Amino acid sequence: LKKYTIDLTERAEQGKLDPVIGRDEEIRRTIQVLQRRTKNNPVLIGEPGVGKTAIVEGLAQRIINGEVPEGLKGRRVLALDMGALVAGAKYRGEFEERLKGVLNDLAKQEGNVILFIDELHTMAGNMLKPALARGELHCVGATTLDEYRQYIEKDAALERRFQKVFVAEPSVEDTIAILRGLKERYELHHHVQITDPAIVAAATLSHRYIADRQLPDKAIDLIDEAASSIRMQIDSKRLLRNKVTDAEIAEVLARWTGIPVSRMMESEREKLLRMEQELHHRVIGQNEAVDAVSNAIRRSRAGLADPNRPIGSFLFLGPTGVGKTELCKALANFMFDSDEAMVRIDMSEFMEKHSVSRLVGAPPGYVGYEEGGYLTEAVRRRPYSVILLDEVEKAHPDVFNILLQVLDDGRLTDGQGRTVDFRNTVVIMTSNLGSDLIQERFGELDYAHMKELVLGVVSHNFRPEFINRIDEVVVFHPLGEQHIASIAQIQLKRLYKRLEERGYEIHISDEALKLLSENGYDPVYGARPLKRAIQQQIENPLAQQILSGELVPGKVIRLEVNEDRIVAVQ
Amino acid sequence: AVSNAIRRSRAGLADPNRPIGSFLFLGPTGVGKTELCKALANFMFDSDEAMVRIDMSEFMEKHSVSRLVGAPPGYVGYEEGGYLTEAVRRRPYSVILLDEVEKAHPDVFNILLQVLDDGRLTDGQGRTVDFRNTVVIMTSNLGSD
Ligand SMILES: Nc1ncnc2c1ncn2[C@@H]1O[C@H](COP(=O)(O)OP(=O)(O)OP(O)(O)=S)[C@@H](O)[C@H]1O
Ligand SMILES: Nc1ncnc2c1ncn2[C@@H]1O[C@H](COP(=O)(O)OP(=O)(O)OP(O)(O)=S)[C@@H](O)[C@H]1O
Ligand SMILES: Nc1ncnc2c1ncn2[C@@H]1O[C@H](COP(=O)(O)OP(=O)(O)OP(O)(O)=S)[C@@H](O)[C@H]1O
Repeated sequence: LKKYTIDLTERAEQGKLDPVIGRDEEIRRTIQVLQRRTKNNPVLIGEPGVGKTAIVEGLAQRIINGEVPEGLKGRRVLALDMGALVAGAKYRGEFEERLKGVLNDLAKQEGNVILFIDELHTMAGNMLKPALARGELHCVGATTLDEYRQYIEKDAALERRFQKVFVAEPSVEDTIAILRGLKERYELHHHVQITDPAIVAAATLSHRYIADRQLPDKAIDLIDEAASSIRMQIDSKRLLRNKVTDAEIAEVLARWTGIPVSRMMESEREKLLRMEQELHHRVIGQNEAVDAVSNAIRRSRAGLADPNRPIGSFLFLGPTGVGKTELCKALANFMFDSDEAMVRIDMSEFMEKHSVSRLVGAPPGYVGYEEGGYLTEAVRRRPYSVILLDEVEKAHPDVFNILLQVLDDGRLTDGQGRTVDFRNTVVIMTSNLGSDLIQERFGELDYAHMKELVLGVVSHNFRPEFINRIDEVVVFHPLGEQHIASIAQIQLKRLYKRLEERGYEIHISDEALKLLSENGYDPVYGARPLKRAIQQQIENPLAQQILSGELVPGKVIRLEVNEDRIVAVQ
Repeated sequence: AVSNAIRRSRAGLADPNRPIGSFLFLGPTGVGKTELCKALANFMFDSDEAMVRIDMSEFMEKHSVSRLVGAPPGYVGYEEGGYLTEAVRRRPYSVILLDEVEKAHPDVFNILLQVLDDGRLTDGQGRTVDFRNTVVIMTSNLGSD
């Protein structure tokens, strides 16, 4: 009744509404739907964040400013609150006398009140249905595109009374103009200086890095949060910024989606040129693999990466034991500081056609639909990741197609329908396909010979549609004598750290490191023979003296050599 | 010949019982099949991503059909519609890219006959959807050799 004078036009009269910009064809349709004699009820429908509550706040800022037609001049936009009409309506028929007491004194103005039911689908609200049809209330609803479907589309006699005046998500060029007219609201709440580089590069950066939101709600937020970060650094304890710049926008996105465009200029760019030194600390050999990996991480940090495809999509073809999933563990240890920070997926677990429903999730109406699948879910959670599709050698095209879109255009949709973007991820696919051809025919193949053998899967798979998408087919060579002599003192260095925590300190001999480098050398089995020679020649002799109290903690366990048999003595 | 079906019918002067264009884009790899669906969607709607791109990701299954048309009534994903059906109810004039359509199950085409001739695909909820104004492109890789 008169507990409801909720005047959205006096909020616009007192300057308490944000200025709306450039939706002059959805307001012009909102106006002209509101000016017809039967069911003048527009419904600003559209995705969340798009700008459809802030069209009625641009009606209210045009009605109060006289940019409307002169039959709509001097109206009143009134935001009807569903919550305030149902609150306290405990007794029977209190809500109906409350709503009729609204409908009565909407009629007393004789059509000079434009009602605004924001979040229209909340209309307890059973009885407006005849008055909405005659044009007795001018009722701008503004519900989303999925909440109109599951409430108002269910009442098929109620969605007749409403004209959807669909509010499309604006472009980047329409969001920069939206943002150039809104920054004086955020330059004045935060007392900062949002510069025009921080607006062109906040509707650009959020329009590409953000996919879970709309368009006008992402760029506007970034600037809202970069300004509240600058005001934080203005206050808390020239050199300081009074000014939101385009680098401050990227810092707000770097810690919100993974990696910025601009935080690099100090010591991260030093350790990106030191990447092949940092990756060779754990993957010795395979310069052609470490260079092809580190170039793709440099191509993205320089902003040079194709923004539609992933950062890098590699196929790691080689023999066994040569470091194909050691590179992907040394890559994720480089950029995420943990080996188990890949989205690693052993491809050998899905040998069936039904096993492709665990990477994308079950379709609507099945078990495990509501849980997604752990490729698209683990990438929707953390969008900048490394995806290890380890041991990628299956005989099913249905499970391979999934990667037809991950690697080209960088998208892959849930069973739930949510499209997950892979354009910021590094997809690595380490199979074993040139194995008996890299070993024998090594030299001047230049990935043109083992790539025929990954091409020639086409009796089953590896369709040329798929190899055309992967960015680097990578040559992994077998390990030589000098390589496994240096994977020795990696796995040896990895063993003393397993013993300092026990409290035992080991010195290695210069021949004991030469025994494992000649006993654990096998050309066909890579570096796992050395990984087994250590756990057979120097760890089983250690454990019969670590258990048996023969080796006290603290004294230096000298790994001397007996008659070609490594002995642990203190 | 994709700017001839949108040229026959801008206001609509094609057959008004079948879509604006139904195209199979057959070819080798890397030739521009999916790029024509992003240069046409950029021409009509001023954005490459302004088409209904259904990759045939998980379309081989024995029921992925309910992914792009919707679950049956009373099932778990029922109230969220289907991917193809809701995107054309929401905007009837779109481009629909069906990427690598041969990599889908034959049960996918058995509901995709209804959009190609009748121009109208009923869904799992049970409402009929006008595809008579959309452009349905099916890129595929058959005949590549
Ligand atoms: N054309 C515009 N001009 C100025 N600000 C805009 C414009 N469109 C959107 N905004 C701003 O975008 C933000 C969110 O938009 P809203 O319209 O309030 O929410 P919405 O789009 O209605 O989505 P909801 O959550 O379903 S109400 C607000 O800060 C608005 O001021
Ligand atoms: N080039 C290398 N540099 C350092 N360690 C290596 C190298 N190659 C193998 N290793 C070691 O051997 C193991 C790695 O084997 P993986 O590389 O995971 O198997 P793969 O080489 O990828 O081939 P597979 O059997 O087809 S998975 C780990 O213990 C690594 O420490
Ligand atoms: N005719 C063309 N004109 C311009 N760019 C092209 C053309 N053909 C291919 N390209 C480029 O090649 C890339 C991949 O080609 P796409 O057309 O996307 O894939 P496709 O040609 O449809 O074939 P697939 O793998 O079977 S889906 C595109 O991103 C373009 O950059």
